Amino acid sequence: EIGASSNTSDESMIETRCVLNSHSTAETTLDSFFSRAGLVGEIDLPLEGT
Amino acid sequence: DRVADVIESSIGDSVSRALTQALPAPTGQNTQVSSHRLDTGEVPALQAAEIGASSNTSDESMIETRCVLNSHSTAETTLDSFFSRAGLVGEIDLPLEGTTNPNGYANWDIDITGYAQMRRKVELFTYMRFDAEFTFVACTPTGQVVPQLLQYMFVPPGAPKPESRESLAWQTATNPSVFVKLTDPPAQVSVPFMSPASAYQWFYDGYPTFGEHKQEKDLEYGACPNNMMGTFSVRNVGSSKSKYPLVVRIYMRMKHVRAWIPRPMRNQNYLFKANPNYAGNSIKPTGTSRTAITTL
Amino acid sequence: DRVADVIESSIGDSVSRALTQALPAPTGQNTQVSSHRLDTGEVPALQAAEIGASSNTSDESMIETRCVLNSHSTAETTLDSFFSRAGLVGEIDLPLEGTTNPNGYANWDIDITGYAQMRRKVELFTYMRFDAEFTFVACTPTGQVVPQLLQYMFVPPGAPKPESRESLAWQTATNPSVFVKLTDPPAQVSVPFMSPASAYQWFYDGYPTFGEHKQEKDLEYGACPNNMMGTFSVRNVGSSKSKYPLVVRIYMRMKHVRAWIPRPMRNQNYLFKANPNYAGNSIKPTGTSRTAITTL
Amino acid sequence: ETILEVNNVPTNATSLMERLRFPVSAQAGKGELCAVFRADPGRDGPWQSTMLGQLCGYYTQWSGSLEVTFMFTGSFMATGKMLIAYTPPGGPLPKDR
Amino acid sequence: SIWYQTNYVVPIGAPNTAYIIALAAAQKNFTMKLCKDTSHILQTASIQ
Amino acid sequence: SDRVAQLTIGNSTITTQEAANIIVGYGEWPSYCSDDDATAVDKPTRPDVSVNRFYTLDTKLWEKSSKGWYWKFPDVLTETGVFGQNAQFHYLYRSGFCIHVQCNASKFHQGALLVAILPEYVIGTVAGGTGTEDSHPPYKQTQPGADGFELQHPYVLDAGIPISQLTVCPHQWINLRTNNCATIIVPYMNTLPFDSALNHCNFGLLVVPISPLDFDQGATPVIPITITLAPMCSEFAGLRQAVTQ
Amino acid sequence: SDRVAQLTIGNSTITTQEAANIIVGYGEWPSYCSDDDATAVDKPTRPDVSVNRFYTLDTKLWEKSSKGWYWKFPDVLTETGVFGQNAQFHYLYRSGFCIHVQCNASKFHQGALLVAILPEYVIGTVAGGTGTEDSHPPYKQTQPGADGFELQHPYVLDAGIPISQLTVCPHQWINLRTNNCATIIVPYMNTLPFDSALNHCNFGLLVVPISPLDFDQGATPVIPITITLAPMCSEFAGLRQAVTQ
Amino acid sequence: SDRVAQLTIGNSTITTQEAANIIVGYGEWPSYCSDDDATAVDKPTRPDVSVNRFYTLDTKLWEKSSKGWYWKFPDVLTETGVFGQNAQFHYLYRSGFCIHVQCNASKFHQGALLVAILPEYVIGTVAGGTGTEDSHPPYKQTQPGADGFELQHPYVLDAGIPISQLTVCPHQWINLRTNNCATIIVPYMNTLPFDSALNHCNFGLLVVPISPLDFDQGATPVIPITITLAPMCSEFAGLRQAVTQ
Ligand SMILES: Cc1cc(CCCCCCCOc2ccc(C3=NCCO3)cc2)on1
Ligand SMILES: Cc1cc(CCCCCCCOc2ccc(C3=NCCO3)cc2)on1
Repeated sequence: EIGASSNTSDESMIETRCVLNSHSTAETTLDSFFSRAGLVGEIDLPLEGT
Repeated sequence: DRVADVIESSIGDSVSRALTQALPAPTGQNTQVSSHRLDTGEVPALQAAEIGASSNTSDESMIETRCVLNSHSTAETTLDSFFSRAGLVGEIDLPLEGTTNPNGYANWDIDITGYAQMRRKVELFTYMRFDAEFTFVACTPTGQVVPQLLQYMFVPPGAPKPESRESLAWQTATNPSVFVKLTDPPAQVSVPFMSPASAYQWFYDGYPTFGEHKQEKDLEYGACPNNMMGTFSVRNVGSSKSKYPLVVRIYMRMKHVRAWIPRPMRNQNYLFKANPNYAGNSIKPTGTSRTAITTL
Repeated sequence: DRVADVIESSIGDSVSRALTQALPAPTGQNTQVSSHRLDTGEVPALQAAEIGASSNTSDESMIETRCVLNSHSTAETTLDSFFSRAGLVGEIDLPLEGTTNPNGYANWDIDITGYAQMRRKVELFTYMRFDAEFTFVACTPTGQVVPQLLQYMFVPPGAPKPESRESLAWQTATNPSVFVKLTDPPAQVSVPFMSPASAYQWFYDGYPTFGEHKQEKDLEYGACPNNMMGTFSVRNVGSSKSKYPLVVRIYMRMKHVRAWIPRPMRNQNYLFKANPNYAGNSIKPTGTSRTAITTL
Repeated sequence: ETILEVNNVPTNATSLMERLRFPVSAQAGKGELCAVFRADPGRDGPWQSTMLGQLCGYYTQWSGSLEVTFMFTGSFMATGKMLIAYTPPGGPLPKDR
Repeated sequence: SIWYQTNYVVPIGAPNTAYIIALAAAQKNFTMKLCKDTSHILQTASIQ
Repeated sequence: SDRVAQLTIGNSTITTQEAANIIVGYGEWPSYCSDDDATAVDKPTRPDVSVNRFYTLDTKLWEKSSKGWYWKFPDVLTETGVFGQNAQFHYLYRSGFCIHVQCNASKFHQGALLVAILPEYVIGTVAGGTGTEDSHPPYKQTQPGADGFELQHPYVLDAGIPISQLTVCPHQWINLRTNNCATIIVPYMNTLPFDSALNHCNFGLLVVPISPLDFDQGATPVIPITITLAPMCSEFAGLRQAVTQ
Repeated sequence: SDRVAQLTIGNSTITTQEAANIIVGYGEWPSYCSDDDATAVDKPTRPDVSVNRFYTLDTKLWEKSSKGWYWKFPDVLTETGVFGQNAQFHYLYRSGFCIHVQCNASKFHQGALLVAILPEYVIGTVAGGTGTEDSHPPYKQTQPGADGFELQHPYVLDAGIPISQLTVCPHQWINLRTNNCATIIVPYMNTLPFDSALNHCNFGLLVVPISPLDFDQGATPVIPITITLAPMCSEFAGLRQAVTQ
Repeated sequence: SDRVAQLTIGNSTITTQEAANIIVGYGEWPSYCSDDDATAVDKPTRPDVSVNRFYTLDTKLWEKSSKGWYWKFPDVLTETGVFGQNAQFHYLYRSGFCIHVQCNASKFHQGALLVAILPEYVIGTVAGGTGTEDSHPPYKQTQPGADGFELQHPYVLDAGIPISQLTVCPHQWINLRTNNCATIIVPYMNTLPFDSALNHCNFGLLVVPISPLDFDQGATPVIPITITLAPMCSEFAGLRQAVTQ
């Protein structure tokens, strides 16, 4: 109800081992996510047409 | 306070014992002067292959040797030297009239096990980690260069695979695509080591699903998802018939290579991709044959 | 070097957490002066039995109390005080004419669960460790003292149990035997805590064999071998008829007692040894009964 | 956290709001099964209703623990105990509690 | 899988059936890589 | 900060918002066997998380007439999980337990359960009524395993002992107006460092309605009682093939 | 001090008076998973002695015509012992192995077996002889478990690869005139820290007669080959119910 | 010290004994416009207490079938109070808001409302059903002012967006068994320092029943929802005559 996401940690829900997470979060930045060319416009210049 | 057997208990030792060390070997080992040796108790020549180790006998122990300063390099024998050589791994047809790929587009399942030369080299090892340089050589079946525009698009597994030349998927808003004319030099691009595993696996002795594993499903034996990198799609950019029959050859050059667990080199002709099947009735000897062991 | 979860891993902690401590209590706790208390937030009287703990409310919190220096001893409430009292645990008959034990000898299976008084006291606890003083009172059924010589012999399990008054076993070359006249004061001897377990077990919820556990064998439920100390054999020393009818009463006085896990005191009449069986149709209330809760 | 359409069954366009929550009611037996679903977030199914599932569609691979908070919306007077269970790979959908 | 540990109990005068709402997200050790295009959706008639 | 609680062992977490504290049997946390308390010389297994975790074994229905039930322990968890396996494969077993009995109702229901741990809970028989016949309780009654067993004469705990005094044992009550669960932590109790999980049951768990369940008609009539428990400091030795009994 | 040896794990001890040293696969002793090599966050089980011990799985009869056999590994030990259990109950498995293959005869018999470890031993088919049919080896052939499986075309190891080169794998020979057993210690080899003991077989054990068995008539004609092996540093995680396959 | 609360601005005080904390939109308290974030050179008005106070704008009736409602903001408070005036008289407006949505019932009722703030809440149309007609929502639907507007397709928030994901917005729930009011404090959010309170609505307030309201018959059936809100740090500039729209 409060409006906040559960802050419960894995360690509190099960006996956990130790893991050294070195996975990068670089590819999740806005620039990574958006700096990808994509089609946004198409223009026709036909010979015969309307 | 503790129970002792718990205090010694080496359970939880993350580091491996080793037993061997990598030493520098830029050149071949030199030969040192050897002299005659007439003695008992010392037998270099005698070995016991049963042990499972290669004979450590030196040239110096088998003959009186001179001295030679071997400065021959061993550089060309590194994995990078051996593997960083572009080779054909894929071929895609985009004919005008046919049953293969009309409509003007194709979807090549990214799998390098389709061509014998490259396949055998890599199947030398069990695991391989590396980046690669993919080069795409396009032209007509005659080998003629034509003023045509293409679009190559890497489609990671889970992404919408194009269903037609005008598929919406070609907007390639997040996928990486390449636009090239056949008149421009072959397109080349750099690819990283993508895969959830630490290395690509040429051989996966197991299944990937966890089911019943009946007859029909024996199709999945040896199928390791950590190797299915997705598909490579290509189309002539437009909304009308290509006008020219095309062909694209995909060459791959591995770089920044790491390889593990060497295996016996392929012995029999290859038959299918990701499947070591061999021709049971045409099992030929590893090599040539003579008429007698006492004659050349 | 290690995996951490192995370094903390408290697995192998031999010592118990405790949570309670034994304090000196030679006398009853004294009462200290109490005065009126009219306040909020503090409620001694209020408890929550659900928790499983006894009310810790003090007299001082329920009434204005004076001061009393309680010097009443608690010595007589120790296990040794309570248990170190000789009591009848065995009775053996050696009649002249009869079906019980003619021939002039008997074998009493050492089991103290045969008499109600002593049995109930010990069944107060689940486990008990102690030494004991066995005293043997012999005489005729009339209570008359007679010039007769007896031989008592402790026969540990596995030792040859005498088959007759003249059994070879009476050589008692390694067993401990006692020779006494009925005219001599009752024989008394000191016995240690023999048993492979750390304590005798009044209740053993389990079986001792590991088999099928069918109907016929339900006779073995609750039978714990760590309690079967062997048999006590007695004979009139000789090769001819006793000449006098005898009776031996075995009294046991526990000493150097340790007891664990108190249980509810026996509620229904006892029926058989080492077997809590009760009379299903004669299940009586723990105690007396009235006519109404509003009348004495 | 975003609403996980565990109850991704209804489709009447009138009952679409019904997917946002599953029921729990006074049972009679013991250990009755309430609901079930895949933990896979990038897979089709309930996760597709969540912002997480949606953002996954944009990436080929992922890694990490996931959390699913269940909020009970019954009356203050209603009590109850449920057992939520995550069954790791290889384990077929548990037949009973 | 969600099971009834005991049972949904209620007094007289209260709804015999109620609902649960699930809210889900990723934990702190969560990360993603190698981005592609969402499959889920693709439209139909070129946007007017 | 006392009516709410969370128990977490292995990969299991129990939750509760109407607890009544936690009892620790005879005031002692489960520990592993001392190096001088032991005799068996072979080095033991201590599976840890694969066995020390919560197993929700069974549900009973509390009714206005219920007499009460009991479960013998070491046994109850055999055949179930990795714990059960180590118990069949090994001769010797040793462990403590965290027992969490749960049962809830509405603020309009009423009743009270006595939840106790009775070590070496030897069962008796009615002796054929007259008490002349020396009958004995069957393997089905002495070691019911999960599913437990219902009492027939709770007043004497089917063993000739007053239940009125059962509270001298680590117990706790489930009074509906007050709480909805019992939590008792039991240490390993035996006269030996290890014993067979198969032929010996270190203790029994009693769940008995002392104040009958009651409620006006119309309120949900199905009030269940569920038993969840977790081994603690489980240790095994004496490895051989797997034996059932 | 090299032809005699004693291997002791758990409650098992192998003895030998005609050994030929010990091979340590790729020169590396089995270790546990690094805290930075792992991903699965749950704390694992390390049963230790109850699983890391010698299991003598099977005996084959060596005959003057025998082609050779193989056993896929992770698999082979399932269904057997406490190891098998932790493997069915847990999703993730990890472990090394000490493989001791034994076979003896008299100083008057002769023959030579090649004992090798081939990681990721993928099996192939004859492709219907003509090689036009895309057949695939059955669950019975790819994962035979104990009892192993006999080769049909050893020259190519039923996979189109020359056995003549199988020695680039941790191997050892059993030459009757010289020794009577092979001992190879294999470390965990995979591209992942843990994997499923069920659908993945990290490697296969090949026992092939390269120099045929022979002897003059009258000498005991029953020359068996027995496979004994022991897991090392077994670790499990991902607990659920028991799954067979 | 968290379920009770008191909000006081100007000459208004809201009280509550079953709150669920306070949300602060995007974690930022309403502030005044920086001297370097602004462009309009005229010195602004900051009426303070006469405008920054609680206005209890309207009451809706929650019914077992209710779809949900929304109110566009800047707008909602026009025409009402001194705030409304400064908004008509001035071109430029800027301000944050403290939104307190209230709705109570008995411990015997049940239901759950989602209360969220969706910035730039652009409304869409069903496009004539077939979706071929390019219809557009009327001034009556886009800017309903007080009285708000009822949703017709809440699942997509009448804008083709999943409500299931509406929680990535400053929200809060009103779960009857738990609380009876939502409190969200929103800072000024726009791409400009000031904008017109008339043609632009910085955000919309959504109040949607996700878990339907229900109760046994006989309990008061009229469960209202009231919206109370207060501007914070209201600033105005660009004075002219009073304009309505
Ligand atoms: C731009 C652009 C780039 C591309 C193609 C990128 C291809 C990246 C390929 C990486 C391939 O790694 C492999 C590993 C294993 C196998 C394999 N095939 C049979 C089993 O193993 C094949 C490829 O397309 N467009
Ligand atoms: C000399 C000499 C001494 C003796 C008799 C020695 C007897 C020592 C007896 C020790 C008994 O300890 C017991 C413990 C338990 C039980 C028991 N009976 C039912 C289950 O528990 C009986 C005796 O005989 N001769």
